[PDB]
Amino acid sequence: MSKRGRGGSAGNKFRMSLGLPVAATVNCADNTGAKNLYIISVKGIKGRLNRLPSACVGDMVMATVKKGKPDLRKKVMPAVIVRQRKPWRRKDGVFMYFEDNAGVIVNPKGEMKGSAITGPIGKECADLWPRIASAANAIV
Amino acid sequence: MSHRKFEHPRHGSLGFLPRKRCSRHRGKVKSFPKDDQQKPCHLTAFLGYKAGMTHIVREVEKPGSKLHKKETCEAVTIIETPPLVIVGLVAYVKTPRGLRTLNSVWAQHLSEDVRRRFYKNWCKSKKKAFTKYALKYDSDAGKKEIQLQLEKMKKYATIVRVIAHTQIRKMKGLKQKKAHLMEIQVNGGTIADKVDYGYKFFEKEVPVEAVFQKDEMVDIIGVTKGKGYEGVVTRWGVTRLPRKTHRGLRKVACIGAWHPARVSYTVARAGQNGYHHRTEMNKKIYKMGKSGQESHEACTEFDRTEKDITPMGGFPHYGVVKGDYLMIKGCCVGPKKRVVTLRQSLLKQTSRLALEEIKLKFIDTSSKFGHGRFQTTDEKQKFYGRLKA
Amino acid sequence: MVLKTELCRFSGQKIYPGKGIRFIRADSQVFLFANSKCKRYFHNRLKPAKLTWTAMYRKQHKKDIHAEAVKKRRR
RNA sequence: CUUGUGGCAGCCAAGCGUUCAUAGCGACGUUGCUUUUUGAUCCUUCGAUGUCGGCUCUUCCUAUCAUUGCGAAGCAGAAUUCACCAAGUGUUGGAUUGUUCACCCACCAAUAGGGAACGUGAGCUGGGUUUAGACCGUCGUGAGACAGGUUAGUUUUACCCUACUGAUGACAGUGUCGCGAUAGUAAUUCAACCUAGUACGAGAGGAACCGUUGAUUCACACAAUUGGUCAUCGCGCUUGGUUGAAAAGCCAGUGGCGCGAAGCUACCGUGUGCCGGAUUAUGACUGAACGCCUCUAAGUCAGAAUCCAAGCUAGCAUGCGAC
RNA sequence: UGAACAGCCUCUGGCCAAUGGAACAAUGUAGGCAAGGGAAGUCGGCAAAACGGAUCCGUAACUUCGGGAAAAGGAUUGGCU
Repeated sequence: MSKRGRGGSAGNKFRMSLGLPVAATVNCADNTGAKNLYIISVKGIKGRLNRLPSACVGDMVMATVKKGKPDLRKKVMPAVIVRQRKPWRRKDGVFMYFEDNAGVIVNPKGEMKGSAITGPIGKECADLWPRIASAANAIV
Repeated sequence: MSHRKFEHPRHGSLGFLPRKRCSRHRGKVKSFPKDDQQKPCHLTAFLGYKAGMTHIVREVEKPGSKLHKKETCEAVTIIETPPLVIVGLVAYVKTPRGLRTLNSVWAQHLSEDVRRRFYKNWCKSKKKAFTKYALKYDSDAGKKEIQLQLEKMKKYATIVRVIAHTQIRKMKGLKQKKAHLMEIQVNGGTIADKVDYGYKFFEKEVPVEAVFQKDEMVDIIGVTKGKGYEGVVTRWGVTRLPRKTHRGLRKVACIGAWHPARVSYTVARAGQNGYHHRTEMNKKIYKMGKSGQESHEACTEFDRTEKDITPMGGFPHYGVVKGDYLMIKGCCVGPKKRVVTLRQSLLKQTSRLALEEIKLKFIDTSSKFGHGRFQTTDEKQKFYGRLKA
Repeated sequence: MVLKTELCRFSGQKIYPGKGIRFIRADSQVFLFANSKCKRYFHNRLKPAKLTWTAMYRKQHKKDIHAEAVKKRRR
């Protein structure tokens, strides 16, 4: 029967280049003591046959903490990708890409699970998730 | 299942199933909207030749998603769409075997029109003064013949159609000199009025502005670029077979099952790709115009500065546009230097896609990679030349 | 001419809107590259004065110069 | 072939379910269907039908998991559960095992079930099974054997004929423009916004219809842009060697390297992908049979991801018109 | 050139005969390159690919003390004067 909605992100607004498949290692951009996340799955996606689930900037993502402190370690938490090195296309038509690939660990409430961001945050991420926005050192 | 219960949607549509060479060089729409509207100004289609593509920036307006309003880049196809010489009013009566022409009327003065037309249409590339078309009738015999058709039309209520031809000889940059004869349906009012107008309408050109209104959703139909012969992977969109090495890479594995002793029509294997008739729907006609004596160019300062719609250095492998231009939304089927036909959307509904017009800001008619935007910037580069440039 | 524009932070040229590539750096700086030639230089770590295509070069000459000194046993 | 054994679906209804046999279930039994378990059989093949799995791709099936549209409810909202028309369209990625199967992780509208020589080897892989080498354990006096484990071990041939795919093409000649017979046929799913913190509810909580926008997956194009490609050996750079040097170049099976137009190409770029009718399920009308009454008997209405047009693609080459 | 009887280029000696021409399609075979990601592919990293020469620095639990060891890991390397 029908699973009731909400959670999974929402309808992006663009068509976006997939940069991070499953089993990628991706930087932790918060100061929980975690300093490497592992994308295991994508929270919202429907895929198909043979094709690896891939995630991109602003998406709701499923991640486990690969390394850092043992309290964060080996727990599964939702994450939002804050940066990806693969270009994102804005409506105006400029292509924006980031230096590194990073996500933060996020609470199921969509509030940060981390004390503060480091580095810039995509405008897209802020719109969808306004509590990542209010944790932001920088919004570009 | 039978085997592996992890199943995929089928690669390559069955509604785009025979991927094969088009019968004619110009797409021909096999039906048209019904006569229900304004008088024979309303041709249901017009023809042009795909000049290339350019780009336009337009300042949106919507509210549903997060970002809306503000500038947006867009791809637009530029098509040269010269005014076209309508040769004749043809009487097709509907029959219970579909439409049947009773006679075809040809203009009173053809002597260059049919003579440029003739290296297909007939054959031989204007050599010894030959390739023959019928010469104009006895003076009152031919006029009587035309009016005999009027009677036949006006008793069974004929679906009025027009034979026209594309005068490509008004263009220069496109190396073909050969007019393409074609059928464009005439739509409008009552049978008596429309036919009467149609006789007078072959004695004069029809421009771009008189067949399409701006903002309109127009279905664009052409024949795709010929690619040649192409693999399964680029014809049906099947996966490569994955291994380190493998005796077939770009291949499908199995093309049926043992008991039906016959290969399906639906299984994916190689063959011709490109040069296929295709319809691509619901294209916003942003702008219609022409060099000097239709359009201005642009309105100066903020609107935009005047920029000719050709890119400097001309369109690759086409020629240079210095005539009619038509801005039709996004991609358009075909290569360049092929007939593309525009035909009004069958789904007259519109609904909300654009609806509202969306004032032309930038053209991106690109002269860049270190310079450009006509005249002054070109002069700046030329300043760093002069005596060897 | 153009009234809405960006500016290439390498090659100097005006970048049309709906054009170019913008690098977002990890320290939140924005670098504007007109085309693929512009951005390759930055990635490779070219100073624009290092004769790239000759970006932020273009500096003034002087003239010729005297035959004086530079070791030639005078005082 | 058969259907014990297996799977699926019924009939009866003692009970369960606060009450109340039948919302949802259902004992003791009992009737079917299927070949989606496996045997039984030896009918067919051993002067030869290539095993299993996976990789890939198709078609079909419905006993339909989802979605479309509906009828039940111990359906207040809502989760959820039941039944119907329906294969139109989806039905997943990984970890491990040769295993399909299995079992987890994790997404999700949904992660249905089955078949097609146990679909699929002149398409592959060759990991399993199943040779020759070999190790260990057990059994054996031994040789050897093992429904026990373990490792390494050759995948031949299409150019014939058909199918199918595309290419041409002789019927007065020569050629055009049309017509449209018939065949193929397509869009999919989701979230946000609004509705709405509303209906509903005691509260906790908490919709959908409609209005709006984009995504997801698929399909069809195109190079504006953007990204990729380099044999423009185009330009620059660089090493070794070679023209005494200079200059301008040659050789290194394309010397190497940085760039590079034009061309091609990427949900690694963009844009686009149709709406009328006829009906189903199902609720209905009027209304008998059955003076009343009932969706039905006659007549009849609204109605679906359906179907057929519309539309789109082949263009009847053995249909035809006008010229 | 360089450790080189390595490779590459050339001398000297020896061929110019590898059927020739045209187009240079798909598909093969053989050779390269790919943004972002980085073994998620697959029975399995099979080979492609990367590392690679040397000088200096640095060098492990362990060990039959002989080794591992070129462990790992880094930096350096031209023309010319």
